[PDB]
Amino acid sequence: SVDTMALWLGLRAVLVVAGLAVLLQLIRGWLSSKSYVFNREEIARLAKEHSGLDYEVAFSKIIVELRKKHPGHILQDEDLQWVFVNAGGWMGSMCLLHASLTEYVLLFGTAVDTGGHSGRYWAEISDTILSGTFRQWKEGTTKSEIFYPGDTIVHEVGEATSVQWSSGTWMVEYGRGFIPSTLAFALADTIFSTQDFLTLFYTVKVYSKALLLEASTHLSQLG
Amino acid sequence: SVDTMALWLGLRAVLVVAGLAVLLQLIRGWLSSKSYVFNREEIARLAKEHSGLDYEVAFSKIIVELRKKHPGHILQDEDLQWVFVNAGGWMGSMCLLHASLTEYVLLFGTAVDTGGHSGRYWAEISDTILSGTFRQWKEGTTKSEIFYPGDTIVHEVGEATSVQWSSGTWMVEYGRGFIPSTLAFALADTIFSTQDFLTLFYTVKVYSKALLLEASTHLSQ
Amino acid sequence: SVDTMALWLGLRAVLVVAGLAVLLQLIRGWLSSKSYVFNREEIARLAKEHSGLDYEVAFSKIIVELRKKHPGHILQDEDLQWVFVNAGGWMGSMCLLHASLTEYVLLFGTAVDTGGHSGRYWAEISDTILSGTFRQWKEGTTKSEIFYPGDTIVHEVGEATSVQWSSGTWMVEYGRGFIPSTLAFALADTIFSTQDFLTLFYTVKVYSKALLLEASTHLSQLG
Repeated sequence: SVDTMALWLGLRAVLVVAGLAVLLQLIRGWLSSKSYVFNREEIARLAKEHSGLDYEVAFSKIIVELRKKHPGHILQDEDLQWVFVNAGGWMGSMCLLHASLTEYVLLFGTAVDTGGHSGRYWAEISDTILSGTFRQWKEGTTKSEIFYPGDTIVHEVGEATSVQWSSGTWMVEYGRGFIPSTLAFALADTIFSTQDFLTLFYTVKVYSKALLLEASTHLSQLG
Repeated sequence: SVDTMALWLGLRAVLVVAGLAVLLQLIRGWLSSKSYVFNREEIARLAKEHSGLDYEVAFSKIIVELRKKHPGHILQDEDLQWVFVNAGGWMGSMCLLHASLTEYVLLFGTAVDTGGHSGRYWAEISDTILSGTFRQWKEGTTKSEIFYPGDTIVHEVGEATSVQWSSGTWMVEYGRGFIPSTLAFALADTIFSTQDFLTLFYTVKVYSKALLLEASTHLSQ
Repeated sequence: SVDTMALWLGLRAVLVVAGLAVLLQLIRGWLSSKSYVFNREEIARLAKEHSGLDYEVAFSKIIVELRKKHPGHILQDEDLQWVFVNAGGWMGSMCLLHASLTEYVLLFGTAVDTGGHSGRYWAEISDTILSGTFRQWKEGTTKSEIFYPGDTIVHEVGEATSVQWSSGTWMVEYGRGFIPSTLAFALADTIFSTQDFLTLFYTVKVYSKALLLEASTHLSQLG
């Protein structure tokens, strides 16, 4: 009886703490900057246009088209690198092309069967599949949905789902919102599971390089 | 030679610390309360009786029967909610019906293929399959076992295994023992992997509501 | 505008911390002790010779041959135990036969489909398959390779990959280098995911027993 009351009080404390955390995340999402360089429809159309070719040729053509359409906002060939991404129980790899305080663009995918938590979104993400399959299991439902090359899954602000990718699944991902808040999730398993400090090095390095490119382009466009 | 001695001393320290942790868990489990509302055979039979229907109809009928035989011990329809559960490398979802200091009842399952650590049990758990398959790989053996709808897997007090569930696997779970000790494992991956603070919110909220229902029924009785 | 600079500075802090960690791991791995009892080719051939039999008979014969060719360096039958191993998102089981400050030998495998991060290697590992399949996805590439019984996968000093094992995959693993540096990765999921303190107990116990056996053999060979 007394232990039950103590447990209920502790659970209520954890409840209000977690609620405060979620509210602070929502506040940082709301009060974030809304200066956007790209649009989700643009990236979706550009990725869907090349979804029928081989995924490597699609990567190359999409990178060339992005550098053509937005000069100074895409990393150079010397800065492109495949970096592992372990998060929410799943493992894939990314190649970052653009990343700012409010937007990011990358090529994400896995060559093996994987799956796990989508990650509690607090920014808007869009994934247009180039190859493979994407099984999404939304919250509150007991059934999943499959998406194929050409489809574009939009992960909204409040959504959390179960993601699963078959072997050889590759897609182009564009994220809009409070981008730094995603880093934590993208590195969670890197910190407490894989102990891969060199992957963390590569991730923070490519993010810092993208931020430096954005600042340099800003200065060159106001200079 | 010296680094070997330092490593051995560190290993012995970790050994005694882990042993003390296990001893504290065992002591809190044994000297825990044993006031039981349900029995594992009751829940097992109730789930096996409706395992042949569709799993949603089975959920509905099992909830109705539980409210009929135990009215003040099952959450209301307004309090039922599917909450994600990330633990031991696997991901599923639960709907809690009953939960006290010594017992809990829920509907657990996944719509995708998943698997991982069963979690070092320090309470007794029972899962009666309604749909899908349950692959259990016990500790110390090199072979696994498959379980189908109608079967009931009993996770004993000391057992730790490797669990795996195929897509669309749904079952009814009843646990008796030191329930708070399970929260740690049930929230480990929620804390250090998914960063899903809202799922933690939902979990602690439904547990607090179940405890409140139990306390209200106790006070009214 | 200012937040971009602040975020870049924070990323530089994380960058230099991770770089120091990687450099310290490389330096502590280098200039390390070089007292080696086994060689990867010996273990590879011993396992490949018995890869055609049942994996349990193969385990037994390999243990007998290891005790025959290297007496006093393999644990006794009373000290052999199957211990779960949760790491990098995957889960298997091990039976440790030899383990020192510079080398370790064990029988590793899983009875279920599993996979995840290989673990950022800072020691040289070799896995010779007795049964099942081993899918390895090296870093920087978008395609994986499958290995079958008889094959030997060599995880080099700097490599990090994605490992995947099908149900019933069993192999003999020999690791050479700075063995303690692997311990962290071997226990990460045990600490922050499974909460399995008894598996941690078993792991540290068998490692201490292997170290004690090695020290006893050293003393008996100089005594």
